[PDB]
Amino acid sequence: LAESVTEVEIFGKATSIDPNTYITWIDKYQAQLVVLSAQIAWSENVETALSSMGGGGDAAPLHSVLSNVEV
Repeated sequence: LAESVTEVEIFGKATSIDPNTYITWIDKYQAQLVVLSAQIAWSENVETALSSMGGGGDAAPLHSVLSNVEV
């Protein structure tokens, strides 16, 4: 879980993910672990975006998180 989270942080905090490296990461770790790493990365990204959004809607990274999820 530690290693998969380490890789999935690099995956999440990026745009236009290369399918080859993503598929290699998926194959490397177990299904349970892949899903758990995705959940951890998304939760931490949303928490960071909300913390940076303390003032309000100004400089919203939530749109960036949604864009990464769509990608």
